[PDB]
Amino acid sequence: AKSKNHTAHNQTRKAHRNGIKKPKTYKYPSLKGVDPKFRRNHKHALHGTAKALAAAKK
Amino acid sequence: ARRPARCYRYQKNKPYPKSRYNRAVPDSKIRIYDLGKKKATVDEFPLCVHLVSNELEQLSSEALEAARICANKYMTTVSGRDAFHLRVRVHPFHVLRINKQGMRGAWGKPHGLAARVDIGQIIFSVRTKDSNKDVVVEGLRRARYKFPGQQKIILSKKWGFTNLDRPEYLKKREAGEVKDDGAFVKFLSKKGSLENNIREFPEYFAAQA
Amino acid sequence: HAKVHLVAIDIFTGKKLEDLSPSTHNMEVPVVKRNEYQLLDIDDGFLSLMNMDGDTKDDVKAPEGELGDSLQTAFDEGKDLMVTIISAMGEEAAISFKEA
Amino acid sequence: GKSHGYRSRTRYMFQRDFRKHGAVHLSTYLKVYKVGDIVDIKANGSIQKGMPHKFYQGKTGVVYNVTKSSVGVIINKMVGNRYLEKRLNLRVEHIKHSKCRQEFLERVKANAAKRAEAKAQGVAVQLKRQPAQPRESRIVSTEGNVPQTLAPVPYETFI
Amino acid sequence: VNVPKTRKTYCKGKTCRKHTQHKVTQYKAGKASLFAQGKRRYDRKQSGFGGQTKPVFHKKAKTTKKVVLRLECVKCKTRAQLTLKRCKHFELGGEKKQKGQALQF
RNA sequence: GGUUGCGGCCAUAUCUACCAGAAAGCACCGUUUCCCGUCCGAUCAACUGUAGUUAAGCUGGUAAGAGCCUGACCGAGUAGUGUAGUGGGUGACCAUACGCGAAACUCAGGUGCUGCAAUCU
RNA sequence: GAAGACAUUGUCAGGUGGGGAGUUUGGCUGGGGCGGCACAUCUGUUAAACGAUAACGCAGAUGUCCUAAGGGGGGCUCAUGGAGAACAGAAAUCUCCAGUAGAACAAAAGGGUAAAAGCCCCCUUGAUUUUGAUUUUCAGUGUGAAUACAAACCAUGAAAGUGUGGCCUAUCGAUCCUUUAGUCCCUCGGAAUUUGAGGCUAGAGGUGCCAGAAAAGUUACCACAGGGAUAACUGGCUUGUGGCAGUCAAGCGUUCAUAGCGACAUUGCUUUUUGAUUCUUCGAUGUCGGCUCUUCCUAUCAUACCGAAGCAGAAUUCGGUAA
RNA sequence: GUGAUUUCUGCCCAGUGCUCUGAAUGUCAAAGUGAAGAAAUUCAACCAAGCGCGGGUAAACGGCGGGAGUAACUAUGACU
RNA sequence: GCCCUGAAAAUGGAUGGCGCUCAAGCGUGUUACCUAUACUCUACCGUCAGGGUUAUGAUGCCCUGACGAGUAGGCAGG
RNA sequence: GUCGAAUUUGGGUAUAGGGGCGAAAGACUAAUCGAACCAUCUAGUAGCUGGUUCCUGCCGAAGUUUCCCUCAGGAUAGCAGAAGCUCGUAUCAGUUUUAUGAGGUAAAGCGAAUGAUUAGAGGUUCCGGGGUCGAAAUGACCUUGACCUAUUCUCAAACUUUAAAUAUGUAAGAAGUCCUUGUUACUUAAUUGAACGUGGACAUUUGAAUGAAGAGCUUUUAGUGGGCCAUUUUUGGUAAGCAGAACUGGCGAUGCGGGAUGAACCGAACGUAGAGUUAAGGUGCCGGAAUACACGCUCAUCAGACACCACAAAAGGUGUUAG
RNA sequence: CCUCGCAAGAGGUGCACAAUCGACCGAUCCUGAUGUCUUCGGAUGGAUUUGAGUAAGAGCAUAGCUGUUGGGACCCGAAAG
Ligand SMILES: C[NH+](C)c1cc(NC(=O)CNC(C)(C)C)c(O)c2c1C[C@H]1C[C@H]3[C@H]([NH+](C)C)C(O)=C(C(N)=O)C(=O)[C@@]3(O)C(O)=C1C2=O
Ligand SMILES: C[NH+](C)c1cc(NC(=O)CNC(C)(C)C)c(O)c2c1C[C@H]1C[C@H]3[C@H]([NH+](C)C)C(O)=C(C(N)=O)C(=O)[C@@]3(O)C(O)=C1C2=O
Ligand SMILES: C[NH+](C)c1cc(NC(=O)CNC(C)(C)C)c(O)c2c1C[C@H]1C[C@H]3[C@H]([NH+](C)C)C(O)=C(C(N)=O)C(=O)[C@@]3(O)C(O)=C1C2=O
Ligand SMILES: C[NH+](C)c1cc(NC(=O)CNC(C)(C)C)c(O)c2c1C[C@H]1C[C@H]3[C@H]([NH+](C)C)C(O)=C(C(N)=O)C(=O)[C@@]3(O)C(O)=C1C2=O
Ligand SMILES: [Mg+2]
Ligand SMILES: [Mg+2]
Ligand SMILES: [Zn+2]
Repeated sequence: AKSKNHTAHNQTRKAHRNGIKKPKTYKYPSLKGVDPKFRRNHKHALHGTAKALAAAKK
Repeated sequence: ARRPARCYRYQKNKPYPKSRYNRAVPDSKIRIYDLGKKKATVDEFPLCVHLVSNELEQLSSEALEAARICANKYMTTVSGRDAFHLRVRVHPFHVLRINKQGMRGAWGKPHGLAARVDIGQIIFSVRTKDSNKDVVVEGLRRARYKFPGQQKIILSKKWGFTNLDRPEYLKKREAGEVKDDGAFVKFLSKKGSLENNIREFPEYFAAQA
Repeated sequence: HAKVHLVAIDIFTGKKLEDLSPSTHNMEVPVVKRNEYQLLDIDDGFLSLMNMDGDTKDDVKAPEGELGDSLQTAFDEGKDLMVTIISAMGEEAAISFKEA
Repeated sequence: GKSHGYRSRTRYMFQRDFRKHGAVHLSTYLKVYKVGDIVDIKANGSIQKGMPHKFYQGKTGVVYNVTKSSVGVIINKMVGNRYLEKRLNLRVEHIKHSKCRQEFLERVKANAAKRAEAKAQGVAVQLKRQPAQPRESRIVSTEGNVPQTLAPVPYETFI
Repeated sequence: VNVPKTRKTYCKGKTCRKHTQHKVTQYKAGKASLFAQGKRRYDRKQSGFGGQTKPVFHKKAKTTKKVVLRLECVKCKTRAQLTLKRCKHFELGGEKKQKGQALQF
């Protein structure tokens, strides 16, 4: 009862029938996997910048 | 035994030579590749005659040996043994395979050797004097009787086996930059060292005739 | 399918043991170790044996067969030997003497 | 019988160039990558640590993380009916810069310059690139160039 | 494989969170006590009529076992386990090998 | 323009044979008390710049030099290759149409350039 | 009359027990079986210059080994060749010169490496702890392997640095059950204390049919559901093999290649053999041979008419038109 | 089990069975005995038949191989 | 190049057939002509999209444009 | 065949289904026997076979990935329909250019490395082997190997310096560039850098082409998970309407015109009609359309007649034509 | 949507939703203040950890299409027990 093993026919047609369009980039990408040193500093720097802008705005 | 060259004729597989991956193969049937006065000089034998292919195919090693014998026998019987130099220009390196239940495990044992020949590739080359054109053409006609396919006998207008068509070889020789080696020649180039060019070619660097 | 009938001899006792199995089944194979040692003296049934440098091996019972009896005769007239010991699944036994 | 290791089919891929074996050089060690740069991945075979997979050889991505000895590169790869983002941790010997990116920076500097003058003299800018326009009307001088007639050669066999 | 009887490694104890000296032993498995809940469940399930009720393993394929070392710190008496790979032969604190000593067949 | 220290590109820099090097530098060089290191002050460590030398190292030049690099309308638009045909041929394979396009060969040229700091008739 | 607190009988426990009862008796597969593992993996090639890619394709390998063959640092250069030195020679040891790696790096193959990743020496245990992120196979799940960090504590080195096992690619394992390590932790539900038991966090004991059933056969006495997804006839495609016919002509034939043959080759035809394949047929095409009977083919055994001969006649051999 | 009558029924007790007034517990359940504990319990010895060790039995199931040298033709090998 | 020899299969037999010889064969060229559910224009049906519309239907009436194959299957209106 | 007994036979009686009985055939046990018949559990289970009921409209597949005692089946991803939702505000492309990468296949190469390999030439006062010259020679004259040097013929899926074509990654600004200065426990010798910011500048080209019959997102669920053929590349095999892959297009699921006939070839894809023009194929007649025109070749006692495609070769020919 | 502008635009507020950085709650690993009955208590502060969380609630009930599971389960069909 031997049969067909592997075939790549029609696969590209299915993919391009619903195409590969894009990974949908955004502004502010995720910080998953960046260095924790300077990630903590990023947290504190953004907190300080927000406080400074609020204090200058009054 | 002895399957046809019609079932081993076309180039269908990749070249499969004797290597560390393919051992225990039988030796070819052709062992001698130069016949006639093989120690002669290109000054002795000016005219070249080529037996050339016109199909992309595989010539059997034993077809090579059979055509080599019939050619050499005819030339030696007609014009003597020293009147020609015959060189076969294809070497059987492709190992041909034989299968010998069903198609399970169908990879076969080595059967024979064959030389893959391309279109426009010289199979036989004969150099000889100018008078022996007829006997050389007839001997290569017997050779093309015994090979498969369509072949062509062409009159090669190169001085002997080398290169450099007959006016060019003349001008080089009476210029003196050609030195007689065993069964071939050495050429003077203008790129070597002066010292060894002097001590290898004195005639060019003298005022000799 | 094919099935395998095996007839074997237990070496430590020398006893015939038989077996029957389908040829596709797995069987335990003992990892026997044969070691070539030097006999110092045949003590009270428990032969004294020597490694390449070490000298523990004082536990092997002197082999009770005619091979061990001839070994005893050899050691009694001296003629020092190296003996071959088999080790397999917890049991060890002297199997063959050999003159050095 | 069948194998898919980390470096299967990578023989000629991870070979070195001819007469280029040995130590890799300190220019490739002293070039600086900052977050947002666009880099090309071509693996160096001498440094086995930090080497990428064979899929990412000759591939372009944006660096997102810069750490002690490696950088992190985001590569889009095509599996199924979608592109996936992949975050590779590659060393600076396998990472190199992108000359398309430096030429884009020189072109934006040149464009900023050109708009700065065109605003100073009040002329329209003509900033974007145009493709190869076909040709224009031309005159060719026969003086000193009379057309030499060519004919097809006969068939002479050289062998 | 050969591993020494002593090893300076990290200690998890709260009095010593640094590298301290540890003695190296082998983990031998416990006595497999009779009053464990799985054993009581097995006894009740095997009791009666019906024969064997849970599977018993037969198709052994691996010969080796991973060795796991029990490290006891010499100061705080706290223990740890370190796993070493499949080795057929194992000697705690055998003689050290010699670089270039005279071979003796 | 040399030379030294640190380098960048990593043979246009390498290799073989032979010549030249005024100044300074570099080097060879002298000694074993100490630190130190070896079977061995040969390498290494230390002390002097004195007793000397450009013999080597190094630098540069020469070689119808080997190699390497660059270029060519030299080979060659050749081999090869996409796309097309109810094109050819028994087939093997080949030609044409629209595109892309080598390598070897031949010939010509070249034989390190440069950054920082210090020093030099 | 005999036996007698023995035996019988009642209940547990061990043995024996195909007499009997249940159940099982892998997969892939140019039919199935035997063989093999292409069933979990690794290297080169097939693989058609991103990646992916098949076959019971090719050449091989793994289920190990190592307290150093892991980590750091330092000194040196390795195969091989030449010239030499008592015994000493082809080769024992010592020098010098040349030596882009032609050696070694535990193992198969590939890659990589020269003041090292090789060979010697010194010190060590980064083969450590806490969990996260990423890559490969991928469903972007698990296992395994690996990468880069972080918080510690260390090793080494003068230091920069390097080190989270083996220079890189392989060397391996879920639930349930058992056992061990951790804090001094949670629960035993009427309230307490001790043993005991159950938990949480990390490992091990192993499933090689390797995402992981606990498992022997026979059936020609057989049965059922199916299958032309699949074998044993025929037909079909192919012609290796079988058969038949050419081409060339070294030689045999007294001399003479071709009256007749014809080696070494090489080109075809046939489906009158056996293969190869599995397209049709398993809700059925009655599957060997013989007897009987008709027709067709020609690759002519005889007969008709001819040609050639090493054809004198006779007999014979080769060929033509001919079924 | 074999299958009238006549004649004969050879060798092997290693295996598998079967058997025994063979030998010592080597292993050996429940109940019973002792030690520890606060007990649940744990660990010991003692331990029946059986298994193992020994013997017998083939008109029980069954089995009954090789390899060399060796005799005046050579060849085979009574023999070793 | 064409043609001939090589060139032998079994029911009767197949350039499709008849037939064709300065072809109705082969090679090449120039025009004319034939016709598909293809293309163009128009009409009608349906679906979709965009719109306009405050006496008897506003999920109605009307305008514009595009499109219409189809097994397994999905949905809608009857 | 047997026929005076191991004979035949009636009636009565006994043995009943895992049971009986058997001079043994797995025979017989009410036409049922390798486990009778009846009723019930029971509408037992079935990954397997068969069937599966009206119309029209719109959209419209898959035979592929991974895992499974898996290969006649499922799960999962993909392909499809429907319901939509947020915007129709600067977003994308089975495409090209410009710039920049990557690769090691075709080719090529071996007087470039590895491996194979044909042939000569010169040399080694260094005897490797065989000699000769005065048995001598740690001597000459040599042959012959070997080795080296410069050449020479042919190659290589698991060789390579070089190295295509076709496919392939990224970019072509407003989420951008430039200038001063705010935060930070990160970092620096440091008012240095890194990341994120405030403020200011950047219009008839916001920074290549062309297109957009809308872009993006989510839920749910079907069927499918046997494929097959053709051009090109290619593996095993002598080959196959053989087995297995890669790119694309088809058939399945597709009618229509042509190939006489045909699932796939050529053209062209389909609502219902009318008119016109064509594609592929054709125009002697069957058969709609020129027994058109033109230049030549061929006469076949087996002519030839149109791709897929339904066959012909080597070798010959003072047949004829041209060179 | 609002303000200015006939405009093209300039600014303000910006629900839903999308991306991201935080803040809070539970778990885990630390940190361990006042007190303390001296071993309890857990303040304050964290953390490449983690949850099917919070961050001015959306659910409940009924009905319908479709899908799932169990039931004879679309209908028919075994050899058997
Ligand atoms: C099987 N038993 C019932 C038994 C029976 C007999 N004799 C019989 O056949 C009885 N017939 C009779 C009653 C005399 C008429 C017996 O003869 C025996 C035995 C027992 C054996 C036991 C042996 C045992 N080991 C060596 C297995 C053992 O340990 C001992 C001992 N030292 O306690 C023995 O007694 C034993 O060796 C032995 O001798 C037995 C008998 O003699
Ligand atoms: C031959 N007989 C005399 C015998 C002797 C011994 N003793 C020996 O062999 C001792 N000799 C040594 C030294 C151990 C070799 C024996 O040991 C035995 C026996 C036989 C049986 C007796 C059995 C008997 N049963 C059958 C009723 C009996 O009375 C008892 C009992 N109720 O105790 C048995 O169990 C018995 O079976 C038994 O054990 C015997 C022997 O073992
Ligand atoms: C030309 N207009 C119609 C337009 C078109 C698009 N999108 C396109 O290019 C079309 N989209 C295709 C390419 C077809 C997919 C557009 O995307 C836009 C706009 C308009 C701008 C207007 C901007 C404006 N200011 C900054 C000049 C403005 O007044 C405001 C504002 N402050 O509210 C905007 O809304 C504006 O910033 C804006 O959003 C526009 C677009 O995004
Ligand atoms: C590339 N063009 C098409 C463009 C793109 C974007 N957005 C992007 O770059 C893409 N979006 C990302 C950031 C990648 C998500 C854009 O965002 C814009 C524009 C166009 C500009 C034109 C602006 C212009 N300036 C000079 C003031 C102008 O004249 C007007 C105006 N006042 O009328 C605009 O409409 C303009 O301001 C505008 O709206 C543009 C964009 O916003
Ligand atoms: Mg907008
Ligand atoms: Mg804007
Ligand atoms: Zn400790």
